[PDB]
Amino acid sequence: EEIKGKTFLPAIFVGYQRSRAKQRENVALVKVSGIYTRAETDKVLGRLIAIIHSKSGKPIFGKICRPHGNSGMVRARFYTNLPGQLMGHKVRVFYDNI
Amino acid sequence: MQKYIVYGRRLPSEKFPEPEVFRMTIYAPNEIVAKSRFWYHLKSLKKIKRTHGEILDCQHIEENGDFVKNFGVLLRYRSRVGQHNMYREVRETTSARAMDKVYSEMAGQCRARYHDIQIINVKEVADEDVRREKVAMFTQKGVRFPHPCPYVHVKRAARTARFQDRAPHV
Amino acid sequence: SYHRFVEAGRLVYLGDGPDKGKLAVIVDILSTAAVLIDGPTTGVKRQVVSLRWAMLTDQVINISEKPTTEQLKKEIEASPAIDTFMNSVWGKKIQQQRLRAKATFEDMGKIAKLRRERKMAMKRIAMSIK
Amino acid sequence: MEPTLINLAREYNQNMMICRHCYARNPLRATNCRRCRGTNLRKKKLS
Amino acid sequence: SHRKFSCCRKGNLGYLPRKRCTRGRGRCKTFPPDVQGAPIHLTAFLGYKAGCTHVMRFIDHRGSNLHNRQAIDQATIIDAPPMICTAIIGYAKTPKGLRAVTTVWAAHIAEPAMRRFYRNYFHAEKTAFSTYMKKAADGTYIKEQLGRLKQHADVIRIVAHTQPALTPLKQKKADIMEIQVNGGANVAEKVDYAYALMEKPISIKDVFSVGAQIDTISITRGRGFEGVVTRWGVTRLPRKTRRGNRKVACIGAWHPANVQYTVARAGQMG
Amino acid sequence: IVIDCKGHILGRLSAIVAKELLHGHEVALVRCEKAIISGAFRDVKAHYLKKMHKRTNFNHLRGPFHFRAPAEIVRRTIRGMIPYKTVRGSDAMSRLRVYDGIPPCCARYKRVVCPSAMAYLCLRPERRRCEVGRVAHEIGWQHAADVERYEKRRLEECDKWYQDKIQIDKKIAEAAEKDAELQRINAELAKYGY
Amino acid sequence: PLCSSMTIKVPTDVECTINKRVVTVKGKKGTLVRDFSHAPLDITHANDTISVAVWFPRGKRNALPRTICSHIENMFKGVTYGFEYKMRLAYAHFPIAATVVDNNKAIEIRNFMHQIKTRRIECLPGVTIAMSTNVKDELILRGISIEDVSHTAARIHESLKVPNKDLRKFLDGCYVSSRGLQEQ
RNA sequence: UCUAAGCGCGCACCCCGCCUCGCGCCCCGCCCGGCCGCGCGCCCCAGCCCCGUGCCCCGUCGCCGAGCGGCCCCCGCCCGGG
RNA sequence: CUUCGAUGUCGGCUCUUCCUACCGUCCGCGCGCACCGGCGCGGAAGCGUCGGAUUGUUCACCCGUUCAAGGGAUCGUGAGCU
RNA sequence: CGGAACGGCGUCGGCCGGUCCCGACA
Repeated sequence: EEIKGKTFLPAIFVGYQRSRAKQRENVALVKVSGIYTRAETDKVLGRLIAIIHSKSGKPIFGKICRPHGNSGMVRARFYTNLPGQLMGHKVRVFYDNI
Repeated sequence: MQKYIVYGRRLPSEKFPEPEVFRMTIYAPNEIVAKSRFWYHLKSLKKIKRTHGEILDCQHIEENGDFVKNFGVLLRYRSRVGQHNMYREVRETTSARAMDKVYSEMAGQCRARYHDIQIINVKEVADEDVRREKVAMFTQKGVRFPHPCPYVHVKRAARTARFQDRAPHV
Repeated sequence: SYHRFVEAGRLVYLGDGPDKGKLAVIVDILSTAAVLIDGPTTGVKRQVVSLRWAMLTDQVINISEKPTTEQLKKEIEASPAIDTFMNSVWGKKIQQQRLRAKATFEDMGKIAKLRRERKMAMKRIAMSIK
Repeated sequence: MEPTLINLAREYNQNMMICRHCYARNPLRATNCRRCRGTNLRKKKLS
Repeated sequence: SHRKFSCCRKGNLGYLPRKRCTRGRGRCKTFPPDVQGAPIHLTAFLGYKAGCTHVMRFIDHRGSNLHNRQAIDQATIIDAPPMICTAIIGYAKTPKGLRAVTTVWAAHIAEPAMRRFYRNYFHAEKTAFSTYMKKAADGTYIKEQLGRLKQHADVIRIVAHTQPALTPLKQKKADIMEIQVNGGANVAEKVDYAYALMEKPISIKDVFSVGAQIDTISITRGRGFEGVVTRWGVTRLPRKTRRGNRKVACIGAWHPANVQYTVARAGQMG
Repeated sequence: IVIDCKGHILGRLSAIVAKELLHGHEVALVRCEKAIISGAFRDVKAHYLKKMHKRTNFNHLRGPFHFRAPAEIVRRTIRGMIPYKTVRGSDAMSRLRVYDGIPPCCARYKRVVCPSAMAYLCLRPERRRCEVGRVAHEIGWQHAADVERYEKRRLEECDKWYQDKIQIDKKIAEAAEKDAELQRINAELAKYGY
Repeated sequence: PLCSSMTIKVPTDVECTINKRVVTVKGKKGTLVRDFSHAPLDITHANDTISVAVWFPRGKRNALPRTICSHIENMFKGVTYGFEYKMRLAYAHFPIAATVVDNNKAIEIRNFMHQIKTRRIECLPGVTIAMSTNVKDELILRGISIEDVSHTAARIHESLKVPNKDLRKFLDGCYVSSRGLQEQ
């Protein structure tokens, strides 16, 4: 595929950023593993992250924007908001720039 | 928290041509809180309120932090039933931290917040006259005790994400 | 409590707090709750730290009464414990920690690739010896 | 009817104390009955 | 209000649900205790019920009303067709109760026993056990499989085909009732007793000693969907009653607004 | 991932496990008849027997079912912290597998123990803690002895196995003088430090 | 910094080894090991004196050290001499009849208020009962360790209980008397 | 000194067995096939015995074979009598 | 406060569940506890708490018995009855 | 552990006091 040659560091798409009442699907929360402090989520800020859309067989990419929390979770948005079935799948931060 | 010293005078009138400068030392988190305490004391003790007086100056003093000293504090407090007098002795390097310890212990055990306690007097006493028994043990030449909580050295819990191959040994 | 007791001069590793990782000599036992620490060599400015932060290290350095700073530096320099702790395994893991500290995103890409190579080799050695 | 033995048995039985709130046997010199914690109420009965 | 005068909830609740028994006929469910080191004996047998009698007996019961006096008692005769061991079954004590290990059938399954597998015998394939009969009967597969049962399973049982032809029942299809060797000195001794009995007739006289007490388990007689008056023993409501006297007056109170499990209602009485 | 629930507070561990099931990692808890519930036994038993008393009064079957065995206790505990009604939750609860002892698939899986949820560390001495097994045979699990019979077996065989593994494991690093040496300087001690 | 210690010195005859919290004590009568892992104690031995040394004493932690040093003393006293907690059966109109059964490890007591049932007491591990010719109706319970033999005594007084009637008049029963250390 | 540790006992109550139901599950019989995964020391925290690590790559290039585990497949009535 | 475009309305019958501030039984202690009785507690809802005369009776009374505690459930229970 | 008058050698503290190295009839 377009990106079958980037090694990547694992990450898990936990859920849409959502208050106990309102839900915003315009943002998505990726908990990048290997990150346990908010300050260290800066080392990954702005990188391409791709989800393996089960139905398409094609990766829907997206980019990290801002740290979301003290624990280390980061907010990122994608080319089209994730369907919701894809929730809990594996998202990959590509180690390589492209 | 910062051990300010506050100087103030009553506003000058014709009948009392000059007031007397009255100085108090108030331990408070920030200078603005400190001035409220300097006036509340001078209202109860010398019948002069804030509107009728000008705070001449507020002065932050920073003590030496390099050496440990045994601080005894006399602190009046308010319980649900009423007012009581107390003497709590703590050991801390700077009089601000000794005050901090008193305001977390008398607030932690005696459930009175800063606003209800009037510090009758803070003093640094020598080892020979220390009265409370807790300051008495660590007053010794060499005090050897095992670590109180070696258990708390498991802060690695978040790092390991609770997936360590074997249980840690303390 | 059979060894490694909080006392005067025990070299300690401040696990948590703005000083993370730094190893400093304990100077005065302020209270059972909190103990004075000051490491002239490892640039830990003297401060009172809660005992919880300190992680006791077996090496204990001889100290004079209430050394403050000027005396402590000469004592730290004279004591062989500061070098010896690093020589022991926890000291070398402490040093491995120092290297893992300056992590860069690009570096992680070089590390993960090397890590996969070790894992694949481990199955290969396992295949070789039955 | 026995002599020295009925004295030992009395110590095991007649000798003791009973707190009114707890209604339970307590040691002879105890300040407070274990069940009726802290009460001073006490008494024993005899033949 | 409340119950006013106090009565009892008629009918033991343990026996609920009162339904047509799904099991084909009486099933053991629980077998007597093992008691290792006991005389090696078999625990159970299957029979078919027959008519009752009126036997007269002498009661030597010390300190009794009828001590040393003639009395008559009532007994039910049961035909005991002699059974034949058709197979040995093992059970291993396991975290989930009993899980079975290596059941072994006999070299030749009995002709009535074969009939059990098929719903009809004449109009059927009759192919069951075809591989097994060829597989065994050389006395090798039987021996190794029995050895597996002895090594990995503590509890041993005898599958027994009962013969229906000897009795007047038109069943004609053997029923299989499991029996358990109990009291064997060690696991090995029980299996060897069963193998000797493999394909061998056992009569009840061997299974149950005279004058012992035994338990009778059977699908009880029924009368069809019955009214509450017999199904649960509720008292008949007063003669003058619209919609009929025979029925429970109130099936629940308003606040527990549903019918409670214990409330009496019509059900299969048998 | 397989967790030796020996020594982990049923409560502390169950929180950490629900989050990973919601993160789709599929975790199986083994030795879950060895969880320590905090509190005295004569008291941690009362609150459970209260939760076996609460049963629907119209028909006990329609209302809450209560599971006496320890494996289904640590599943019911972790169920409260999973949206089981929702389909995200239904898959997550399914992903969890609970085994008392280590009977089949888990007998060979690598085992990870959580330090944060570990009871020995988590509670102060003198808190008083009861193993789920002591509660289990008290509320009504009849196979506690039928679990001791499998668990004792596994350890005895494992000990001979460990002795055998010692030899093969020693032979592993005797031959670690090959490419494994080159990648180590290149990574482990290259200041990468990993 | 605070600690509670009650240094107890091992007698020259007795030998004790403390591994973890478990202490093996041997002397003349026999070897008794007690598990003391029920509490925090730095039970360091050393020298010729065991030390209990509890650390950071809170309210309960002050009690543990003395109790576990008094207990360790009971282990030493028991191995050199043994505690002979003897008892005396007391009867009124109906005399109590006692029989040693299993080679001095068991007792059967009957005719307590002419009660048809015969009471049976089995001795705990490490104790033996003996009928005594020294006094009428005196039973001697002799044991290696106090906990094992004293607890035998607790069962005997309890087994012989008058069911009803006021205890002061109806005082029939066996009762422990001398707690002295002499017979094994 | 009845409790603080430790320990003996102890309610027509409770819980369990026995007893009624049973989702599922299992061993054989018929049949004997298909399919997926690759991962094991234990014990103990007041001896914690040299600790305070490790993994951190499930496609990322891993999937052979075995050994271990799982998954799947089955298996009529009508018709008479009770 | 809720129901007047109506929640059928006292008791009895009948039937199920609960509650405990326990009347007898079960349990250990206390007494002005010799015994037998009686009494005072604390745990305990497993079980029993009836048959009748008069009145619609909820009561109330009386007679007898293996001596007989109170209550709740829309004053439980009218497309269950009367 | 909705909630009192009362109790609690339960546990950490404080206040006002007397003793006792003429070591708490020897």
